[PDB]
Amino acid sequence: MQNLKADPEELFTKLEKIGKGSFGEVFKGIDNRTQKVVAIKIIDLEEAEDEIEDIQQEITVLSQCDSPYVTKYYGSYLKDTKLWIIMEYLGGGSALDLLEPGPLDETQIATILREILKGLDYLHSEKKIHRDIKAANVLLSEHGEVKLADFGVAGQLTDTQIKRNTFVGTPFWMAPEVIKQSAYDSKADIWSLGITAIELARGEPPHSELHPMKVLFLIPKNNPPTLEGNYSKPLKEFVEACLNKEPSFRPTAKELLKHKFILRNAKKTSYLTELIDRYKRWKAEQS
Ligand SMILES: CCN(CC)CCNC(=O)c1c(C)[nH]c(/C=C2\C(=O)Nc3ccc(F)cc32)c1C
Ligand SMILES: [Cl-]
Ligand SMILES: [Cl-]
Repeated sequence: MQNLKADPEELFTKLEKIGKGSFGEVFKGIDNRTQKVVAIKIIDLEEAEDEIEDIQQEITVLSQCDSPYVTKYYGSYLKDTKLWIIMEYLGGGSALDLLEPGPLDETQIATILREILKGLDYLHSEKKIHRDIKAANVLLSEHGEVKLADFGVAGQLTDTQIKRNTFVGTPFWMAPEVIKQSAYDSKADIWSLGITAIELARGEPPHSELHPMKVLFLIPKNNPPTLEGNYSKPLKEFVEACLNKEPSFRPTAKELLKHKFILRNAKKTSYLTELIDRYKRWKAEQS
């Protein structure tokens, strides 16, 4: 909090609400010095209560990241009972949004996975673990650039704490060692990435129609999910590689960036604008 700032409205204009809202609400905004659009997450501190140390964690993590693959951080500003967390505006919405009109093709899947993997590689090299990897936290610019967002439950490894054990994340995407609250590390993100790959290919993660508390016992109990259906062998093998019950048998993000599925199928991020346009057309017609 030592770089906390004040009087945000002298540097930024707050515009309309655009969504939720991990810990608050997100507003569109303007940087009055550049006229670039920004996203402003606003947190009511007097009702914050329980989530206060998660809010603190998010700011800390964001302030420590400097990557094209992680939502850029402008700063946090105190205004009365409100905290403004000002971040990169990403006008293409989330990968989850972009799934709504229908299936992706494997070029789009590989392209999105590649950029997620670059983000994971960065975070894991900084001894950070995202711990909530899913399509909803993968955000895109209007021209298709891809970044990881929402660091409210991110973990930080240090020389004296080489593993985490906190029960956090979203049950469908959680690694088994996380559910068991075993000592875990960045390999937990690699499991979540595997589930996210299935989500991008099928539209939804495994068990998506069950109550989340059910999957809390299903995920450790069952064999790992596999990608079923008519998908290329490398995509299926990519998923299988990620979804190993034994975390040390999962590849690193660096290694997955050299996986045949990624190399054969990933193309320019700018082609993802086709997906953004598909969503805009679809949303405009939606009754
Ligand atoms: C047409 C509207 N759709 C539903 C009705 C899409 C709704 N969603 C939208 O409009 C939307 C857009 C275009 N950006 C954001 C949020 C963020 C953004 O830009 N950078 C961030 C960095 C961090 C973070 F935590 C959130 C954001 C939303 C909710
Ligand atoms: Cl944008
Ligand atoms: Cl098993």
